[PDB]
Amino acid sequence: MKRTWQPNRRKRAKTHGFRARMRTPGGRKVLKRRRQKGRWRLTPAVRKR
Amino acid sequence: AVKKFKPYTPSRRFMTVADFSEITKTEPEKSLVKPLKKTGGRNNQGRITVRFRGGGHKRLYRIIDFKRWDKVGIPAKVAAIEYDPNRSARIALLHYVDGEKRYIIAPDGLQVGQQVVAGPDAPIQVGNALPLRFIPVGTVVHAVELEPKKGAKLARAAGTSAQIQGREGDYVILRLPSGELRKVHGECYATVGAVGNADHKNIVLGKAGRSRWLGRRPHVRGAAMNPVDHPHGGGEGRAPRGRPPASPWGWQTKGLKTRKRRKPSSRFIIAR
Amino acid sequence: XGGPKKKKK
RNA sequence: CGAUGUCGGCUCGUCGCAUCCUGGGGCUGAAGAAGGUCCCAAGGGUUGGGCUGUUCGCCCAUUAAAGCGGCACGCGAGCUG
RNA sequence: GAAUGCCGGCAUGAGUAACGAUAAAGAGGGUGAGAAUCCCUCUCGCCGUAAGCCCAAGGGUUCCUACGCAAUGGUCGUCAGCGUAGGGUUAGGCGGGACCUAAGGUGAAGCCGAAAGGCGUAGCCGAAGGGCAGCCGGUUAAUAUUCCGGCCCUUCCCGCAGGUGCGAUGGGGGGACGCUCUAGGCUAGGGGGACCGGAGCCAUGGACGAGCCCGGCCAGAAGCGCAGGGUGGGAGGUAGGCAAAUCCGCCUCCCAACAAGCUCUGCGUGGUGGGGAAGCCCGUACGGGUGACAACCCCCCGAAGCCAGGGAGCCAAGAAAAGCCUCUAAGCACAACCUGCGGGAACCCGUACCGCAAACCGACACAGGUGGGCGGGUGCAAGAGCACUCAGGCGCGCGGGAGAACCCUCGCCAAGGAACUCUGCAAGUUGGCCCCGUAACUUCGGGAGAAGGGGUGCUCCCUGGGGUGAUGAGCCCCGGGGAGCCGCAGUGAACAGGCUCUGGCGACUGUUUACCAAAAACACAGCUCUCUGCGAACUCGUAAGAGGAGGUAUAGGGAGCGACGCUUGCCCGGUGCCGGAAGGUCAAGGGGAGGGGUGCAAGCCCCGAACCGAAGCCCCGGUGAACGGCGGCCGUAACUAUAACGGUCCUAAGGUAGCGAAAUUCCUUGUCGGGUAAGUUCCGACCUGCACGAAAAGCGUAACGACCGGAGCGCUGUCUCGGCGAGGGACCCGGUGAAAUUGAACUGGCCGUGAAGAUGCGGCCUACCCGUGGCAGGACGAAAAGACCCCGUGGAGCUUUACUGCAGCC
RNA sequence: GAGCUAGCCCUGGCCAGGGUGAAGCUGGGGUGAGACCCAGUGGAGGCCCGAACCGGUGGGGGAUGCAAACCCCUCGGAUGA
RNA sequence: UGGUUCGUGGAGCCAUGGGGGAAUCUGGGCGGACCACCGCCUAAGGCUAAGUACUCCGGGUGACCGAUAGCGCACCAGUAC
RNA sequence: AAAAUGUUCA
RNA sequence: CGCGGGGUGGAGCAGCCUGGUAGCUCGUCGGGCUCAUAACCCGAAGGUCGUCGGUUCAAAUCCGGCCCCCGCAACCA
RNA sequence: CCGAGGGUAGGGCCCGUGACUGGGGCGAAGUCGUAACAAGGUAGCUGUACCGGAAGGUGCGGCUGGA
Ligand SMILES: NC[C@@H]1O[C@H](O[C@H]2[C@@H](O)[C@H](O[C@@H]3[C@@H](O)[C@H](N)C[C@H](N)[C@H]3O[C@H]3O[C@H](CO)[C@@H](O)[C@H](O)[C@H]3N)O[C@@H]2CO)[C@H](N)[C@@H](O)[C@@H]1O
Ligand SMILES: [Mg+2]
Ligand SMILES: [Mg+2]
Ligand SMILES: [Mg+2]
Ligand SMILES: [Mg+2]
Ligand SMILES: [Mg+2]
Ligand SMILES: [Mg+2]
Ligand SMILES: [Mg+2]
Ligand SMILES: [Mg+2]
Ligand SMILES: [Mg+2]
Ligand SMILES: [Mg+2]
Ligand SMILES: [Mg+2]
Ligand SMILES: [Mg+2]
Ligand SMILES: [Mg+2]
Ligand SMILES: [Mg+2]
Ligand SMILES: [Mg+2]
Ligand SMILES: [Mg+2]
Ligand SMILES: [Mg+2]
Ligand SMILES: [Mg+2]
Ligand SMILES: [Mg+2]
Ligand SMILES: [Mg+2]
Ligand SMILES: [Mg+2]
Ligand SMILES: [Mg+2]
Ligand SMILES: [Mg+2]
Ligand SMILES: [Mg+2]
Ligand SMILES: [Mg+2]
Ligand SMILES: [Mg+2]
Ligand SMILES: [Mg+2]
Ligand SMILES: [Mg+2]
Ligand SMILES: [Mg+2]
Ligand SMILES: [Mg+2]
Ligand SMILES: [Mg+2]
Ligand SMILES: [Mg+2]
Ligand SMILES: [Mg+2]
Ligand SMILES: [Mg+2]
Ligand SMILES: [Mg+2]
Ligand SMILES: [Mg+2]
Ligand SMILES: [Mg+2]
Ligand SMILES: [Mg+2]
Ligand SMILES: [Mg+2]
Ligand SMILES: [Mg+2]
Ligand SMILES: [Mg+2]
Ligand SMILES: [Mg+2]
Ligand SMILES: [Mg+2]
Ligand SMILES: [Mg+2]
Ligand SMILES: [Mg+2]
Ligand SMILES: [Mg+2]
Ligand SMILES: [Mg+2]
Ligand SMILES: [Mg+2]
Ligand SMILES: [Mg+2]
Ligand SMILES: [Mg+2]
Ligand SMILES: [Mg+2]
Ligand SMILES: [Mg+2]
Ligand SMILES: [Mg+2]
Ligand SMILES: [Mg+2]
Ligand SMILES: [Mg+2]
Ligand SMILES: [Mg+2]
Ligand SMILES: [Mg+2]
Ligand SMILES: [Mg+2]
Ligand SMILES: [Mg+2]
Ligand SMILES: [Mg+2]
Ligand SMILES: [Mg+2]
Ligand SMILES: [Mg+2]
Ligand SMILES: [Mg+2]
Ligand SMILES: [Mg+2]
Ligand SMILES: [Mg+2]
Ligand SMILES: [Mg+2]
Ligand SMILES: [Mg+2]
Ligand SMILES: [Mg+2]
Ligand SMILES: [Mg+2]
Ligand SMILES: [Mg+2]
Ligand SMILES: [Mg+2]
Ligand SMILES: [Mg+2]
Ligand SMILES: [Mg+2]
Ligand SMILES: [Mg+2]
Ligand SMILES: [Mg+2]
Ligand SMILES: [Mg+2]
Ligand SMILES: [Mg+2]
Ligand SMILES: [Mg+2]
Ligand SMILES: [Mg+2]
Ligand SMILES: [Mg+2]
Ligand SMILES: [Mg+2]
Ligand SMILES: [Mg+2]
Ligand SMILES: [Mg+2]
Ligand SMILES: [Mg+2]
Ligand SMILES: [Mg+2]
Ligand SMILES: [Mg+2]
Ligand SMILES: [Mg+2]
Ligand SMILES: [Mg+2]
Ligand SMILES: [Mg+2]
Ligand SMILES: [Mg+2]
Ligand SMILES: [Mg+2]
Ligand SMILES: [Mg+2]
Ligand SMILES: [Mg+2]
Ligand SMILES: [Mg+2]
Ligand SMILES: [Mg+2]
Ligand SMILES: [Mg+2]
Ligand SMILES: [Mg+2]
Ligand SMILES: [Mg+2]
Ligand SMILES: [Mg+2]
Ligand SMILES: [Mg+2]
Ligand SMILES: [Mg+2]
Ligand SMILES: [Mg+2]
Ligand SMILES: [Mg+2]
Ligand SMILES: [Mg+2]
Ligand SMILES: [Mg+2]
Ligand SMILES: [Mg+2]
Ligand SMILES: [Mg+2]
Ligand SMILES: [Mg+2]
Ligand SMILES: [Mg+2]
Ligand SMILES: [Mg+2]
Ligand SMILES: [Mg+2]
Ligand SMILES: [Mg+2]
Ligand SMILES: [Mg+2]
Ligand SMILES: [Mg+2]
Ligand SMILES: [Mg+2]
Ligand SMILES: [Mg+2]
Ligand SMILES: [Mg+2]
Ligand SMILES: [Mg+2]
Ligand SMILES: [Mg+2]
Ligand SMILES: [Mg+2]
Ligand SMILES: [Mg+2]
Ligand SMILES: [Mg+2]
Ligand SMILES: [Mg+2]
Ligand SMILES: [Mg+2]
Ligand SMILES: [Mg+2]
Ligand SMILES: [Mg+2]
Ligand SMILES: [Mg+2]
Ligand SMILES: [Mg+2]
Ligand SMILES: [Mg+2]
Ligand SMILES: [Mg+2]
Repeated sequence: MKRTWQPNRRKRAKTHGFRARMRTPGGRKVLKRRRQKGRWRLTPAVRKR
Repeated sequence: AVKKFKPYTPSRRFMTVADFSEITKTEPEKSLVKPLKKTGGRNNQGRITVRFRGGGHKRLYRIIDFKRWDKVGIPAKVAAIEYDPNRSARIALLHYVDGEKRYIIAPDGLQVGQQVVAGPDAPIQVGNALPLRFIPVGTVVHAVELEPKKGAKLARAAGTSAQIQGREGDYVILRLPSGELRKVHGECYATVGAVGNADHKNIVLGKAGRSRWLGRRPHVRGAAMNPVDHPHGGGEGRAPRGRPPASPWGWQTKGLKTRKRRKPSSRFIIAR
Repeated sequence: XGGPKKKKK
């Protein structure tokens, strides 16, 4: 059947990107938490040009 | 007149379509004056706030003239009468000698080629606009302003009118389509005649689809729902209500008057 | 799995 | 009750006798034939349909007879539902 | 030593199930330490509106190549999509960006919000939509509309040459649009060819023949030619297009009304450029050479594609912005703009490869999912259907034997045809087209494919229409008539309704419980009630704000009923809602009679009665397509029987029409009648309606239905009642190799006993040790800390005249 | 967190081939004029058959499956909600 | 209404949203309703080290762990997944 | 303003 | 089985809970009006209060057990 | 070839019959009420509509077969 993962580079970027997270206090805290944690990747890596 | 069909299909046996014979050879509209992009959307910034809206034909807005006092004294020739997707009435395309082209909402009896004009001057004829005062008591009228210089707001639906009843210092009394008795300021413009396309009420949609074409989504009964959804939801195999009939939001829907009492508008109203 | 089936039979 | 799947049908059976038939017998208000009743006897047999989820039962056509129960109201790690 | 404990390790079932589509393999020769599995050749099978090509998304080195097999591959593995290394992605013209705007996002001004923040015209951002200039070949092992060859374009910038008042983010025009059906002419694509060109080929009985086989194009500026799209030209007046316009718009006179003329596309032709089969010869993992000086022509079918902004009809009435044309304003007219010609300048990112899949989404080389374009030929009426087959791509990454049960999938059957069964479930019958021929009923459309039938191949003869051709040959479409041939059989294979009668419910097409319910549930047009005068009611938000609606009583919100036909009765006492400037009650507040505490006192400070005090409640009316409700007991007619008729109690009033053993009927298989040999079902009736009933609508209704019930005909393996056969498994051999479960085991029957159902206790009986194929009675078998039930002063969802609050409203 | 799913918005795409034959046109007929009736044309429809496509009716298989919803036969719609 | 031990309590004081609304030393707040007396203070403007809290970081010590422990990580770990 | 009825055959 | 409501003149109903008093309508009977019947008018009769018990000074009335009658309930399996 | 006829399928007309149902006719002295004929005690009749145990009542218009 159709599963739940339907990859889209634009969606992933607009949805979970560094700039989206930065836009709101909710998201800014996510970066803070991930930084303090020592996460190698703050936001998902969306590729291609 | 109303177009009628033979039952060559079920739902074609009741279906019924407007007569478009008053639609003069001018079916597609007029750029310049209108159209605008019209912005379909069944809801506010976010959430739906009027249920069951959506779908249905794309539209172009015809930006019509609801304040006729710009062109006081300037007459215009009625050039055409065309279909307007965004109202029950039809619209008149008129050419002002000025050059300017406006649409007026098209009254019953309006003929193409006719002369029409607005102002204190203005022969009392079908199509003309006047401040309410100079209009003879008892004449039927439409596109009436509520307060002066604020635009036509009463009687624009197809086949509607108001009748002038009498006067009272600065106000003339109106009898509105609903039957209400209203004091409306003398200085309010209103155009003589009834609205026309009066056979609009006689049309039978005929099937579900037609409803959808006009963007009317299926309306579901409270009875059909559940207690979470509606006061009428549940219980077992059908149910008669079990309380005084209500809206989904709990207010009673048979009888409960809802106009606020202390409206300052009150001292200008005399009926139902 | 996670069910979600209701106890039928 | 940290689970013994609960009706009926199909399937496969087997067991008890307080026997429906067939075998043998006493009494009969047993002439004969055919019955009635009780004793002995289970080796074997005990149909096919209409109705109903039905068990049961009522019917149709037969038959030597159309037996009654137990086996987790036998049998769902066999089937049906 | 235990916690269905936690982490780890190793057992058990077990060499057991399985090895992922039943599209299929056989052989020869290589290579190698080692080949069913890798390379090659031959033979066979499968896909071919794909299982073949080209994109988009996504994936991110999987691409090519060299060297390799520990692991990954469900077996092998010399192979690989795997390992190591190296190589590979070339753009002014393709796409995206130095262009545009849509939803929406953001957002200066501004508005709002305890803070975080929320809204918000302008502007900006935002794209398979608008705009925009490359076509055809050739090369690499791997890239090419990118490199190369030919042919052809686009911008800027600087020049000369000449034209003109040039000139804005501003005005106007254009861009610019729906659905259905469509005309004319073309192209793509395809068929045929006695004509042109080709290596070859006479097999096995016959054929040297207009024989077989293969192929007969592509691109192409200017100029033509042919289709077709756009568009009136003047002169005056002008108050509108938010400044100004010569522009546009609106008037008024001329000439056109035509595509005549201007332009704009498409297609042919075109200077020239390129391609160029079968077969044979070679060495590939494949490509090359020759066939060639290759030929490169004539008909026919023909689009859903092009000319495109074509035409017609219809209602539901069908984006914007920029490029582009034009008008002018500030400025400036030694600027500037336009035309032509030259030289110069032309960036950034993407380009490999998979791409209906072993490279994407599903933990997997997963029988699933995944958007657009091309998708050839023949025949079957057509077609993207179906059968085979081009090109192209595959035989699905375990095999070899055997020929048991049993299972799956499939074929056939004597005689009977539903006796099977909850039910004809399943399976069969029927089946395409052409032509006869069709009932009740009906809203006049339908019911209709009703039903029931006949025709269907091939040969020859005669003959009627077109179409393309000139009025003809041919080539291509429809027909008609008549003789005849063969077979069991002519839509000879494949794709292709079983039918009818009669009830229930719902009008109908539709929608619904992704993952057990597709229905009589929801929806639906339509009917009615009610709210709402517009800063509408209603809804979301604290607010601002927004929807409603750029709508205005023929409108919008809420409720019920649910096409249509005939209809929808009585009760306003209770509850709700509506209407009542009276009266009763009523909170803060006003008012202070009067009383209290302190003070030597003026004073300061407490209470506090009359009375004045809203809504709400009470009270008075209204209102049922508002919440709802709509009786009991006796008596009576000249056979009995029954009761039109009477009495009486009670109610706010005492269910009318229509229907009725019903989706409602308990007693019940009510009682009659029908169908049947027989009928708890079914249909028609009676009415004693436990416990129908009129918008939670009543009774009907043509048509409609993957809905539910009854019956019949046809037809059958459903059954009597089974049998035989096919293949995929099962079984044997080689290879790889799990699982849930498991206190330990050396694990028999009976009759008992025991916590009441014993392999394990007692008595007796039986039984050498160990497997394999099977069957499921048992181990109270496995799997899930029973869903039922009860318990816990456990938890949630829902309800209301439970309590207490809050929003909202008054 | 709406890359699954529900709805709505903006912008694109898709729906082989067959049937049936409404209005309306044109001619004829009829009438004082009509209504209306016959053809012929026309091509309407939540119209019909049926691929793609969207579904999920019934049965069988599957049940440590190919698959945490699959497969086979059959079936609903397929110019419209 | 909040704060204080103070839950309206005899409820002060200290803050405050609403209404009314003074005074400048003979002026004003407080000592738990209120009044008197006796006393303490001088509101409606602001700044002010130290003593106190903490441990990302550096150092010392340990009747602290010794690779299922000790931080999640002694090992290229907030990694692989 | 109100007032019902009169068995069969002659 | 369980529950709670009721038996009162000939008929249909009050009367009970706060014990001492049985009443209403119709019917029946006698009398009138009418030619006659009904209607109508004036008079009158008629109730072991289902029974068995006792509670009391006194029971239709209050309390127990049966007897019929009416209605409600019988759920989860 | 046609063809008597037989078979299969589907319609039309007529006859008979059927639980039950509808009204009707008739049958000396059963029931309920008083509609009509006198002004029938509401003038009657009437077409139609609604309603009622029954005659009938009433709404609307009409008639003289009444004043
Ligand atoms: N035959 C006349 C028609 O039928 C009905 O008439 C029938 C009945 O109404 C009528 O019944 C009458 C009754 O009216 C009158 N008041 C009393 C009388 N005894 C009855 O009589 C009836 O029943 C008796 C039995 O008892 C029979 O013997 C007698 O023949 C019969 N007529 O008897 C008639 C039968 O013959 C209509 N009422 C009448 O208008 C109509 O025209
Ligand atoms: Mg525009
Ligand atoms: Mg919102
Ligand atoms: Mg937002
Ligand atoms: Mg609805
Ligand atoms: Mg529901
Ligand atoms: Mg609710
Ligand atoms: Mg119910
Ligand atoms: Mg309810
Ligand atoms: Mg238990
Ligand atoms: Mg257990
Ligand atoms: Mg015996
Ligand atoms: Mg004997
Ligand atoms: Mg039968
Ligand atoms: Mg049966
Ligand atoms: Mg039993
Ligand atoms: Mg037995
Ligand atoms: Mg038992
Ligand atoms: Mg049992
Ligand atoms: Mg089972
Ligand atoms: Mg078991
Ligand atoms: Mg069941
Ligand atoms: Mg222990
Ligand atoms: Mg376990
Ligand atoms: Mg373990
Ligand atoms: Mg085993
Ligand atoms: Mg085995
Ligand atoms: Mg095996
Ligand atoms: Mg395989
Ligand atoms: Mg080797
Ligand atoms: Mg094939
Ligand atoms: Mg790699
Ligand atoms: Mg490779
Ligand atoms: Mg291997
Ligand atoms: Mg594998
Ligand atoms: Mg190699
Ligand atoms: Mg590699
Ligand atoms: Mg481009
Ligand atoms: Mg740059
Ligand atoms: Mg932009
Ligand atoms: Mg915008
Ligand atoms: Mg914003
Ligand atoms: Mg941009
Ligand atoms: Mg574009
Ligand atoms: Mg200029
Ligand atoms: Mg513009
Ligand atoms: Mg030869
Ligand atoms: Mg060319
Ligand atoms: Mg101007
Ligand atoms: Mg060549
Ligand atoms: Mg057009
Ligand atoms: Mg712009
Ligand atoms: Mg411009
Ligand atoms: Mg490339
Ligand atoms: Mg490529
Ligand atoms: Mg390639
Ligand atoms: Mg594709
Ligand atoms: Mg594979
Ligand atoms: Mg796959
Ligand atoms: Mg697809
Ligand atoms: Mg094709
Ligand atoms: Mg065909
Ligand atoms: Mg096919
Ligand atoms: Mg047979
Ligand atoms: Mg046979
Ligand atoms: Mg038969
Ligand atoms: Mg049977
Ligand atoms: Mg049977
Ligand atoms: Mg049946
Ligand atoms: Mg079937
Ligand atoms: Mg049926
Ligand atoms: Mg039916
Ligand atoms: Mg339906
Ligand atoms: Mg349907
Ligand atoms: Mg479901
Ligand atoms: Mg289903
Ligand atoms: Mg369905
Ligand atoms: Mg608004
Ligand atoms: Mg709006
Ligand atoms: Mg409404
Ligand atoms: Mg309903
Ligand atoms: Mg309904
Ligand atoms: Mg209904
Ligand atoms: Mg009332
Ligand atoms: Mg009421
Ligand atoms: Mg009321
Ligand atoms: Mg009120
Ligand atoms: Mg009041
Ligand atoms: Mg009603
Ligand atoms: Mg009945
Ligand atoms: Mg019932
Ligand atoms: Mg019967
Ligand atoms: Mg019978
Ligand atoms: Mg009902
Ligand atoms: Mg109702
Ligand atoms: Mg069989
Ligand atoms: Mg086999
Ligand atoms: Mg093996
Ligand atoms: Mg042993
Ligand atoms: Mg035992
Ligand atoms: Mg022992
Ligand atoms: Mg023992
Ligand atoms: Mg067993
Ligand atoms: Mg168990
Ligand atoms: Mg438990
Ligand atoms: Mg408790
Ligand atoms: Mg708790
Ligand atoms: Mg026609
Ligand atoms: Mg059509
Ligand atoms: Mg359709
Ligand atoms: Mg179809
Ligand atoms: Mg669905
Ligand atoms: Mg406090
Ligand atoms: Mg104070
Ligand atoms: Mg103090
Ligand atoms: Mg003190
Ligand atoms: Mg102090
Ligand atoms: Mg230690
Ligand atoms: Mg260690
Ligand atoms: Mg550790
Ligand atoms: Mg750790
Ligand atoms: Mg009488
Ligand atoms: Mg008489
Ligand atoms: Mg006589
Ligand atoms: Mg239960
Ligand atoms: Mg008959
Ligand atoms: Mg009379
Ligand atoms: Mg009279
Ligand atoms: Mg009368
Ligand atoms: Mg009358
Ligand atoms: Mg009446």
